[PDB]
Amino acid sequence: GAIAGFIENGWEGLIDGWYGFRHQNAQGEGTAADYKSTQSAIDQITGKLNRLIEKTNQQFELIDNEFNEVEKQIGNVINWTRDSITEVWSYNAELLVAMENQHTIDLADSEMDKLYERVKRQLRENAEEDGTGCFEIFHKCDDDCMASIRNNTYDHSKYREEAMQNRIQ
Amino acid sequence: GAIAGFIENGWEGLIDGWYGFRHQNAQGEGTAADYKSTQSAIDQITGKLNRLIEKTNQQFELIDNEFNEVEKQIGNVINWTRDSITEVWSYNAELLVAMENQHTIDLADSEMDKLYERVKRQLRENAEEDGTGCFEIFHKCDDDCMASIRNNTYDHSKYREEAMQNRIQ
Amino acid sequence: GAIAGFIENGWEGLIDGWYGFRHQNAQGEGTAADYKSTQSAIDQITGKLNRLIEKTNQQFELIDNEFNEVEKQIGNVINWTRDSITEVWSYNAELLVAMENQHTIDLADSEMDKLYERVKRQLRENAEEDGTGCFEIFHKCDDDCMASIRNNTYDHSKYREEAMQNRIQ
Amino acid sequence: DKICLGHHAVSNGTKVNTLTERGVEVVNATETVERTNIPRICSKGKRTVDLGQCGLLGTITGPPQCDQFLEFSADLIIERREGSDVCYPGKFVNEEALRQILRESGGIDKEAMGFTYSGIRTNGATSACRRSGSSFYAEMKWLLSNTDNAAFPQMTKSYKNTRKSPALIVWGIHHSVSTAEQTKLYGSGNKLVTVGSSNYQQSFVPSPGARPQVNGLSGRIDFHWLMLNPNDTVTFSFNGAFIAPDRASFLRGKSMGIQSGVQVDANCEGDCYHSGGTIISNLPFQNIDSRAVGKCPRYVKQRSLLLATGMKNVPEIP
Amino acid sequence: DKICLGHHAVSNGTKVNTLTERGVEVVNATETVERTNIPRICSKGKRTVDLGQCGLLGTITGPPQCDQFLEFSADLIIERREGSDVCYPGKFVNEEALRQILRESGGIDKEAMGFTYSGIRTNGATSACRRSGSSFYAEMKWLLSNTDNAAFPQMTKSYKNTRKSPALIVWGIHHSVSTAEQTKLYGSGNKLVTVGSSNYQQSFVPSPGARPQVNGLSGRIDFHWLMLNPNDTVTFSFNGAFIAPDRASFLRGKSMGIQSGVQVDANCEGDCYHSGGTIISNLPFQNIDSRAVGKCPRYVKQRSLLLATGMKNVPEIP
Amino acid sequence: DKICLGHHAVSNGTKVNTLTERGVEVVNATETVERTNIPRICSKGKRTVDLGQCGLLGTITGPPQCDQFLEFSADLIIERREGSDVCYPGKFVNEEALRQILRESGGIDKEAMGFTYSGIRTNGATSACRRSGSSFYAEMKWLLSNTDNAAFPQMTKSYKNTRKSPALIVWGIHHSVSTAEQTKLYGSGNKLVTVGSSNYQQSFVPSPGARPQVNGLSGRIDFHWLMLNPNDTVTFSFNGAFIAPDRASFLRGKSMGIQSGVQVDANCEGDCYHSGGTIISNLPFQNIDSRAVGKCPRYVKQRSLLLATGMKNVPEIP
Ligand SMILES: *[C@@H]1O[C@H](CO)[C@@H](O[C@@H]2O[C@H](CO)[C@@H](O[C@@H]3O[C@H](CO)[C@@H](O)[C@H](O)[C@@H]3O)[C@H](O)[C@H]2NC(C)=O)[C@H](O)[C@H]1NC(C)=O
Ligand SMILES: *[C@@H]1O[C@H](CO)[C@@H](O[C@@H]2O[C@H](CO)[C@@H](O[C@@H]3O[C@H](CO)[C@@H](O)[C@H](O)[C@@H]3O)[C@H](O)[C@H]2NC(C)=O)[C@H](O)[C@H]1NC(C)=O
Ligand SMILES: *[C@@H]1O[C@H](CO)[C@@H](O[C@@H]2O[C@H](CO)[C@@H](O[C@@H]3O[C@H](CO)[C@@H](O)[C@H](O)[C@@H]3O)[C@H](O)[C@H]2NC(C)=O)[C@H](O)[C@H]1NC(C)=O
Ligand SMILES: *[C@@H]1O[C@H](CO)[C@@H](O)[C@H](O)[C@H]1NC(C)=O
Ligand SMILES: *[C@@H]1O[C@H](CO)[C@@H](O)[C@H](O)[C@H]1NC(C)=O
Ligand SMILES: *[C@@H]1O[C@H](CO)[C@@H](O)[C@H](O)[C@H]1NC(C)=O
Ligand SMILES: *[C@@H]1O[C@H](CO)[C@@H](O)[C@H](O)[C@H]1NC(C)=O
Ligand SMILES: *[C@@H]1O[C@H](CO)[C@@H](O)[C@H](O)[C@H]1NC(C)=O
Ligand SMILES: *[C@@H]1O[C@H](CO)[C@@H](O)[C@H](O)[C@H]1NC(C)=O
Repeated sequence: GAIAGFIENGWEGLIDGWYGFRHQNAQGEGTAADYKSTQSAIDQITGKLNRLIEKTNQQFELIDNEFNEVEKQIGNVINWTRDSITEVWSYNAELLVAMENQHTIDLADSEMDKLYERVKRQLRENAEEDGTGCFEIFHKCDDDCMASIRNNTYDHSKYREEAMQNRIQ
Repeated sequence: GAIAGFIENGWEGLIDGWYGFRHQNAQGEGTAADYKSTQSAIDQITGKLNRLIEKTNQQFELIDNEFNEVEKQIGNVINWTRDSITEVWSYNAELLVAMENQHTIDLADSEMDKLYERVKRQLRENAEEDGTGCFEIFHKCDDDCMASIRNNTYDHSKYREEAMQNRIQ
Repeated sequence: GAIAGFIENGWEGLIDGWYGFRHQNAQGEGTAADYKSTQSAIDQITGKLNRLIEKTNQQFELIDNEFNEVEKQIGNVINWTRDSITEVWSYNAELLVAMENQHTIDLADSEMDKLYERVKRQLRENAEEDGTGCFEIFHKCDDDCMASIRNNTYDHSKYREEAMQNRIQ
Repeated sequence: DKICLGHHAVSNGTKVNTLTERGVEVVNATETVERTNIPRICSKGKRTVDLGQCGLLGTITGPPQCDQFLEFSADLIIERREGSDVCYPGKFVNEEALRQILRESGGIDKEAMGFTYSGIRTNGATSACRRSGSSFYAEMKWLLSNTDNAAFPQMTKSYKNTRKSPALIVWGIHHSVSTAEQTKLYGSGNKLVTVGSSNYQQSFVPSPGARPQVNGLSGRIDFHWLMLNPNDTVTFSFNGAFIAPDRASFLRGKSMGIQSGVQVDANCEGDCYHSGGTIISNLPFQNIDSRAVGKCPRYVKQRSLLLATGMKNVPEIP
Repeated sequence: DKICLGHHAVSNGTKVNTLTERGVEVVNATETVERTNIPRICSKGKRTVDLGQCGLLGTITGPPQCDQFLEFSADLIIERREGSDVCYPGKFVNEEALRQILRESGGIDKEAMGFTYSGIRTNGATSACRRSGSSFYAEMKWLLSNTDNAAFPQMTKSYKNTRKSPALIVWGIHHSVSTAEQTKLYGSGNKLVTVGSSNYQQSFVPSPGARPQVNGLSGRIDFHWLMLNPNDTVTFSFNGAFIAPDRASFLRGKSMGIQSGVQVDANCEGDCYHSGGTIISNLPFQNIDSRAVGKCPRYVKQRSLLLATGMKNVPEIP
Repeated sequence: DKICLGHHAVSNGTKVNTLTERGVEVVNATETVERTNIPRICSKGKRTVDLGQCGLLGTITGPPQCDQFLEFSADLIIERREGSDVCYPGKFVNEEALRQILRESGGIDKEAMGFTYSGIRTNGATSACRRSGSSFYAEMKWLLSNTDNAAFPQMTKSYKNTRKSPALIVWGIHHSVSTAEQTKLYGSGNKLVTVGSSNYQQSFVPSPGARPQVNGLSGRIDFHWLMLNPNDTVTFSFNGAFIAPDRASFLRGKSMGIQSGVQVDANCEGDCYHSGGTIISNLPFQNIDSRAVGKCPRYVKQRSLLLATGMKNVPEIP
């Protein structure tokens, strides 16, 4: 009946956000989503989306004919030019999507780390990393205390004595 | 009258470098720039600049005429080809700049983190992170001690006893 | 006769892997490679390699003649088109390689950090960072203990008392 | 007590590609390559003509099929495969260039050239251009001798473009089935037709000879055209086998022409066309037709390129 | 006690480029630009013809050089610089278009057109087309008057393409050294040759006149060609100076043609060619020939682009 | 005691674009798209000719306007809109191909072809080519009969290119206003001019007829050209209406030609030109002219693309 954070697995139950908190205390287990980190990620992804929606104002008109085929020589030059250009955009499209996808994935992992590092800095010397993306808190942290961490209102000075005592022995 | 590092804000007073140190002790407050990290960033940015200055040796000559317009069919083929190529370089230019800019920004944030992590490793167990990019030093650190951190000559073994005592109680 | 990890230098003796462990204890000094991190990196690099091996099914045929030169006007249009396209692929090739190389290097540094951070999380409060990529272990760690870290079977709870005592005084 | 940081995930994962991996699952992805086609010509907001049986070049010379379009106006011009520029068998010289010109003309405005003739028939007609009875091209005059085998007088007709736009001028050379038939119509002797401008100079000779029967006829009228600059003049010196123009053409403005085999819709609004219909999409790429025209997404070889719109999907440990 | 994390490195470092650095050393790198050429035409698996002295256009008309290839079949066609389309001096009209057609024809299937003549010689031969003795193009007939200076009767010959593929038809106009020599062969009077189809109409006149001696001859035969649509007909009306076809050509299927000056190899298997040989490579780019054809890596200006296949090389502190 | 790590920032922030954000502020940025134009032709270091009223094709035939350039030499050739290839009304056949050739010729070296005539006038002149008095093209000879309506003898003139480079040869066909005027000059009967080489064969007939008056004249001289291979020969067989060449042209080396309407500067040094001036820039892109020639940055649609040369600008908390 243990819980685990990121590092080898996500949460299929987190359905109100992209990133979130999962705790267990005397009151039981809870899972809540973080808005700021989730929104940051969504804004960046849609930022890419709008970028690829930017339409072209370049208008192109017919250069050959599919009812009455044009002269062979100029026709073959046209086809060779079009095919050459088609090769280019296919490459560009392939590379653009592959590149953007690699970046989308990475920035998502980045947002996870920023959130983790933030919470680590909140708890100061009152907790230790378990290596599964979770923090073992060395003091009593009720649901109200858990909420204080989620909204960045946790004052480590309040629990510092209690935690260090349990940590040291 | 508190000071803060990176993480929600930069320093408009840091005017002799890109990255720097800001301290406060009994002697007062001070701000100095780090050379190695600043230079690393500048060398990388100008490295991009030189890359985009590399001129082409490809010479192109006139293919049509703006005094005496060429034949319609071959003229329209030419225009369609040029427009097609113009569409490509415009896309490339847009993507190149957008991509480079995303990387320039990221490597700059990277250099900030490397500098922060370096100082964290210097202070060992003699300081704690406040979460604003600053280190609360748990011993007396005069201007000379502050300088020792900036030039990587800080010996944590010297202040270890004094710091841990203050940290623990 | 000291040892150092990453951060200012690699290991020319590590010849059975990309990333590895180097320890020194009473039994002496040892160097072993990590499989999971090395394999992760190799799989990503070859993943790029296969991507650039994907051949084109686009067939192109002759559009001019090098025995009997075609008509000047259409010939110059062809040459101007080819040169224009050659300029594009040369640019693409230059950018693709430059871009991939920057990413290959970065993901390699990333794998190094992930391995370092993993080991840091294994040792918990039983070790301290020396700033050269190494961990000063504050307890007795024989070759068997060293192996326990390399295969992720190190239980920090076992050595916690012994280590904290030495760390604190 | 414990607090854990995490990220969402699904069992509904979709595979995409990166620089390193191929088929790496992400939470959510969207398509970048359009394949969804609308099999109609979306013409809402655009003044549209469906020439149908009228060939685009026929709008200038005027076979019966194009009588409705002799002075048409349009934003969008549609060519149909059944269209024909011709009633009496023949073809235009530099046809495709002329098509490309008319496709972006916005239509044509015709103007009488004011040619008058003497000692000559102008009522040259044929069974191939039936309009009520036997007739001829509406904008052209088929000139004959007068009776039969009679001599066709040397003539010289000129026309100045008194307007501010270039004038599209079209004339025809008639190729009889035999020198016997050529003589019967325009008299004996070699026939010459010269066309002079101030930036154009050409010459034309008929080529009487047996040819396959098209519409039952072995005769050919091949059309020629030039653009007359403002205030410039064309001169027609001839002595037979000449298809004279009655009116000149002027381009109305700007348009776009397409070739299609699908119906029109005045409710749907589009801006990218091909022979199979209309492409309406915000996607940057498409895999429908390389020869699509208008304002279009770029054509690519691949039918699908998924863009990740979510993080890497990592399944929960059960 | 101490444990250190590290990465491997070498003294054998190789420099590559990135967005920021130029010449940054990495552990291992590979080449992306092919420069390794195979100076042969790799033809394994492909049916190959080395026309040698036979010009590609000569396979249709049939000079002695091309007698082996009058009905050739191929997957890969190779042109040689010494090749010639001609025995009796002359050249094709729209030659390059015709070459481009035959290069992907897969070869040609010839069919008799069945022309019969009366009151006329057909055994027109020359010293330039020596085949045993003086001869002429194998698929063509050089028509004369009958004796000398005698009148050449007006003729009209037709041919229908009763097949499902277009028919390649070729005829020739003979240009004599003088009007004296033209008269001696085809009789006096102006000469006309008209060629009629159902989508083609042209006319041809000889141009007798002095020209430089080629193969000792000042006469010229310039060839013309058209493609005949299925069930369509060509008609030849003429009165002299006409080089008549004996057989028509039909394209067999699909192939690829190259120009080369290097030998063939039936053991090596390739798919990308140039005049200097074959390019076999999995590399995405090449720096050998911009005009390489087949399925090829893209041509680039740069001779080398190294792709890092290893981490950044950082030397060990001694 | 406390130590803080930080980075600089400004209130002078400049917005750029990335893959994700649009308008994200950075500390410092630079422009990548050139728009700064120099409205002159920077010719320092380059041998430059400003043909002015002389058309480029006129340098070969030699109207009065081009007398200074009959054997010009250059690195940079500049065409002007007022330039004309013609004194006596007419135009070149395949003019643009010929222009493209001369633009990179480095100039021309003329050589006498050595034609001698008998029983014929060569002093054909006109009011349109006034040079002191009425004259003609400097490199050409206007051949007449002798008196008036007199018969023009059939002639045959040849010329061998004894040099190592191809020879640019140019001749003209004269088109009279009437058959009456054609007869008055060259005598009665149909006129033919044949031009024979060893890789070229063509024929030419005059087209007398009424045309609009250009420079007060209704006559037309349309020029034709070919390149003569080394040791090869051209032959001119004719009987009137022929504009004979006096000298041949040889290309000097290598150059670049531009069309412009702006002055020249011998102090400024450039390598990229357009009609509006010179582009000097280290920037990879430009938004001035798509048809710029020389060694140029690539043309793009966008007027500005800012490249971040500094970190993301994050304002200090006050
Ligand atoms: C999986 O990814 C897709 C693609 O990003 C997400 O679907 C997208 O959802 C948004 C909002 O629901 C749509 O935005 C829409 O924009 C139009 C035009 O501006 C507007 O009229 C609509 O009212 C709406 O705001 C967007 O079009 C839509 N994408 C597509 C291709 O239709 C989807 O939400 C993602 N999955 C999850 C679980 O979020
Ligand atoms: C330095 O980089 C190169 C390039 O990645 C490495 O050489 C590569 O080695 C692999 C395996 O040894 C080769 O894979 C081969 O594939 C072919 C075709 O699938 C197969 O038939 C072979 O049996 C082999 O599995 C790969 O081709 C080869 N690269 C090249 C360009 O030949 C090299 O290993 C790297 N250096 C070190 C020290 O690893
Ligand atoms: C904001 O970004 C711009 C662009 O990088 C910076 O301006 C640049 O400053 C450097 C040095 O001051 C200039 O380098 C110069 O190179 C030329 C040619 O090699 C040399 O002759 C000069 O003596 C100088 O060394 C560079 O050209 C210049 N950029 C431009 C476009 O002119 C600027 O410094 C940045 N802002 C700050 C506050 O640093
Ligand atoms: C141009 O490409 C189309 C695409 O299949 C082809 O059908 C057509 O024949 C090509 N044009 C010529 C002149 O071969
Ligand atoms: C080529 O493009 C230019 C740019 O406006 C245009 O003016 C010109 O008419 C085009 N050429 C033809 C033959 O239409
Ligand atoms: C096309 O480019 C080749 C490459 O050098 C050149 O030799 C050839 O002359 C060019 N074609 C024309 C028509 O100039
Ligand atoms: C119009 O044509 C006349 C002669 O037909 C000419 O004199 C005049 O210069 C031309 N232009 C104008 C604007 O009148
Ligand atoms: C074939 O040609 C004949 C006349 O030669 C024509 O009537 C017929 O429609 C053509 N097509 C077929 C399929 O018979
Ligand atoms: C030059 O021309 C002559 C005939 O005019 C010919 O015999 C010779 O082969 C040609 N070439 C050389 C190098 O003399």
